[PDB]
Amino acid sequence: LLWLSMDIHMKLGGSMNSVSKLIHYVGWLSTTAMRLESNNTFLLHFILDFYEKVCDIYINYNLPLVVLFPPGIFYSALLSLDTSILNQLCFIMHRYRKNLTAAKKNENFSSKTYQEFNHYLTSMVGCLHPSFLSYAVSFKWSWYLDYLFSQGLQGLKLFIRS
Amino acid sequence: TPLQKRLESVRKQSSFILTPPRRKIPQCSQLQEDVDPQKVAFLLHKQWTLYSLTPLYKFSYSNLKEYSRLLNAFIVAEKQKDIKVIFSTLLGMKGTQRDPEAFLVQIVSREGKVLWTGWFCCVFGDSLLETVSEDFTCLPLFLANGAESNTAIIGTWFQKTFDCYFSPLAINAFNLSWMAAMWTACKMDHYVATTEFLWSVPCSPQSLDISFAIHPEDAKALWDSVHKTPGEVTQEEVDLFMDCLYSHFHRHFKIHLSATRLVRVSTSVASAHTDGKIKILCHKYLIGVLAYLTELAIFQIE
Amino acid sequence: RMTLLLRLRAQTKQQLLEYKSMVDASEEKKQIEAKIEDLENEIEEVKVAFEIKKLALDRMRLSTALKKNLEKISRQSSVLMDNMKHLLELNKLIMKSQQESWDLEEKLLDIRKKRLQLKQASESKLLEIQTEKNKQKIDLDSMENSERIKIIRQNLQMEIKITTVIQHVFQNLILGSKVNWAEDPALKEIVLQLE
Amino acid sequence: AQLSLLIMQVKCLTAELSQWQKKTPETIPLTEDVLITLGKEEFQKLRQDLEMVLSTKESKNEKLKEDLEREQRWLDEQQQIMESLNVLHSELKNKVETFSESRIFNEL
Amino acid sequence: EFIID
Amino acid sequence: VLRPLDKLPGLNTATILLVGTEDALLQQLADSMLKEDCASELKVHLAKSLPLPSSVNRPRIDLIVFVVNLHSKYSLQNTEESLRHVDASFFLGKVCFLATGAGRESHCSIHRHTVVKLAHTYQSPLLYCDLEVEGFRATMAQRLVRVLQICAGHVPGVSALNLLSLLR
Repeated sequence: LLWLSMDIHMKLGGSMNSVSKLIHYVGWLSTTAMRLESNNTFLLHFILDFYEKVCDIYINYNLPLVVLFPPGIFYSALLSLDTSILNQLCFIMHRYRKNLTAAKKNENFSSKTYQEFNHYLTSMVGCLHPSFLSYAVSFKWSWYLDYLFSQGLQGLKLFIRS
Repeated sequence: TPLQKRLESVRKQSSFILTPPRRKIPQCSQLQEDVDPQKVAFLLHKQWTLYSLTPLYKFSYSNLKEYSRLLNAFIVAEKQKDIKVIFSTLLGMKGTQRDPEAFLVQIVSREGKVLWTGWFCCVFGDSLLETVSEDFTCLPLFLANGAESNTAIIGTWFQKTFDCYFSPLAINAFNLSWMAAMWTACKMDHYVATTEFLWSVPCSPQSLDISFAIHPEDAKALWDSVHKTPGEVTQEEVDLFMDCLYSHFHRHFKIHLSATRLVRVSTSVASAHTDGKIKILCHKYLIGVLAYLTELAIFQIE
Repeated sequence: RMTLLLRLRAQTKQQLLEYKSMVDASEEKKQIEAKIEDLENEIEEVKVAFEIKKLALDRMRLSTALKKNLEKISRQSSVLMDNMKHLLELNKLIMKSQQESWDLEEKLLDIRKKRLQLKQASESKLLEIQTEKNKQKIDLDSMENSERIKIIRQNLQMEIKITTVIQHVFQNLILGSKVNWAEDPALKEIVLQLE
Repeated sequence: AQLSLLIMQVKCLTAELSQWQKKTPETIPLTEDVLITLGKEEFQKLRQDLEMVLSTKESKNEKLKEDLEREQRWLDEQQQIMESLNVLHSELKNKVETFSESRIFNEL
Repeated sequence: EFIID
Repeated sequence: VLRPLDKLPGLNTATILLVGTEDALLQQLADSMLKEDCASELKVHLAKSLPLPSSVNRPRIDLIVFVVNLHSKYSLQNTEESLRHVDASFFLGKVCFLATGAGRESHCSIHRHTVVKLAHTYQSPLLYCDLEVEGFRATMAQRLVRVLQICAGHVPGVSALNLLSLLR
């Protein structure tokens, strides 16, 4: 992506499809990796570390390549059991919101990506949970949100601010 | 064009598209243009330690004397850590007219006691020719006969002054069996030496070797049994020659030569080893034997 | 013995699936370029088929594990709650190690983009400087005409070689004799001879 | 065997797609246990991974700060050879390019 | 050899 | 002729079957396959030629790894002489092609393209390694177990059929 941002700076479509295919192939690697390892949270952390740099493509690298999760990764991070990967997924969703809104400005990335992203959005925003259950046991909806937010829930706060 | 072409070449080679090559039988090579008969005949029955040499950067076949002086002053310098070095172009050891002309490097000691006579050649090596820039004179092959101490010092001088590097060429038993098959497939007459294949069984405590030293005519009539397509040798034909060896050795000794590995293939055309000390060049088919050797050194380079 | 039993159940839920897939394949009774395209079509429609399967298994399992763990708040001291307090301590140490990673990585990306911009820009500038050196090379070819540059160049080479001899017989004649070398204003500007 | 195995793969993958579509999530048997032995085992496994994923996100942060310092140093050295290369191009432009062969021989 | 030499 | 599903599986048993002419490397690879304490009862089977003399009570072979010693053409020609005793339902997921001796590249009587052509014309994974060194066995033997838990069905998400779709 560094060398493709300069390919926009230095004056596409066939190189575009290559980073998109790399993301889709890693998303194929990382959706069966959780099958071999039974959705191992240590592995899911690195998987979303990859997509931590996939959401922030348009805003960061100027490439119109906002590419979403495979369903098996987003839903297994939403239905995960530790808050440290849940809020990472929530932050990645917020960055996907930001990048899709930015891609709507300067302008497939327009129809199917927005459809699948709204699919992910309605699934998560309606679901927004045992990890949060554990956090609540550690403990008025706004008070609970503030307690979560003060306890390092940064990605959740960023996505809730949407 | 100049670098990305080598990238594509490497990509294709690593891709491993089907490579049983219908290589042509080595053709009787009339000694082309000006090949010094004394010099060429001097290089024939001499055991060359094979090396794969990367292209010589900023090399020129005009500045022979000053390179000879720099290397001679460095050879005797490593003795400080009686010797003459004569760079000698060969003028005819090239496959295509665009190949870099082969040049020798001889450590001559009072009289012409040639101690080392190292040799660089690029014959039918137009697969690395079209991938280097103009500043590189690509000579994939390096042929040193002298002691390994002098070879591993002139190699250092060449690395220092040309940024060219010497990986020791090792002919695997696959290429060894290949060159064994095509060198009995030649149209040669008055066979110099028996067609010997030196095997080496993979025993852990012991190091047994086998010398399947066929009569050169009997290995030709045996090859004609496995030769069906003319002009070209197939990997099926090469493997059938090797399998006729295997099933005629196991028929007697009941040990599977296919379970072993080739280490040397002596032939009336050219003897060939595995560990590097490979090229004995008995017959003057050497423009094809060296063609195989350069196309194998190109493989190690690229 | 129950966790091992669950491992058995998960293994035989899948070995049965293998058996049934083979049975159906044997129940069933060309374009090799597309025989892998309608084969890759399977592992994209199988993938959707047993991807939603896992996202429903995880959903219906985490729902129970939420309801099952919802009975631990009403439970007594449950030292696993003390363990989950350490889990809460572990979480903040990660998501505050991610807050930094959301700023350190952003600064690193900005620095890398700046560096790549100044790398391609430097390659452009250095290529311009090198082609300007090539433009100086035809100025060198303006010297290779050799009608009067060659003769004076050869005179320079054949007269400095006399000026690098008499000079070096001053470093060896203001040395060997009773020189009194630098205690003299005259030889002082002639000693310290410029190269 | 390539074609006869591609055909077998297609035949078996069609059966697998027909079987996965048949597979309703079988949570109706579940586990007669109160599932605490499973929930608090997954929570324990989290503590055995969050202890280790914190140990790798701390290493990532360490190699991120070290690489940030190294990249800042490299960017400083890149800016220096940026300004230096630009001023060298500007200077050598119409400094040594304004060299005549006759003026060159006059300097000789 | 077939035990010929 | 061996079949993948003629026998019922065990309970936690994942029984691989290494097929190679040299049995010293096969024994070393089997020792490395059980050196780690995995969660599956690995009953490794060794062999030289897949004909495999007909002995009943043999477990449901969940994997066959054709260890093809690239140093020796016998280990190949016997492998193709053992590939004609395999099911077309066995090559889908439960067949791997180990290529030992490769990487040394100076003893290889077989070009590594010939073994990749062999393993691609049977549409099965080809896993390269070097069985003579332990440092490359213990990291490759743990690859033959994680493949074995896939084909035996021990990972409850991935079939043997799903495996070659991942290793294609």
